[PDB]
Amino acid sequence: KVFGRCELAAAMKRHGLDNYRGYSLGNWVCAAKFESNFNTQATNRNTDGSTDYGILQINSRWWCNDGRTPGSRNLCNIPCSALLSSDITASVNCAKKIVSDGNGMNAWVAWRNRCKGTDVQAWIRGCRL
Repeated sequence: KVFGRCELAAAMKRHGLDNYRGYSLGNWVCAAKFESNFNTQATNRNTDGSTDYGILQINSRWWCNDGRTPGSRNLCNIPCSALLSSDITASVNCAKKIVSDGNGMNAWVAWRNRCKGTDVQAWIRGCRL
């Protein structure tokens, strides 16, 4: 499923991401825009053999099992395919673990490079939240 901007913001707010670990909703919408273009089915293979999955491009090296990333961990205790669902619950629950692990949203390269330090509230303006 390809989310609309405000549709995703409302879904993320419902799932508790607004101000989660101090990150306002616009941060999460911005990260999703640039990681996956709001597409829950996005996958991208990395140069380390891991793959990034879903709307927040969560990586199989650490966070989910895809059966083809040898020596990897599965810290969210989910198959990576669960991260491609139209239901974003699994992605959000896993993202909450990632953002809590010490480095905040710097875990998402696109957030660091394209959202951090910008007017991220723009990503939720005009939405009825």
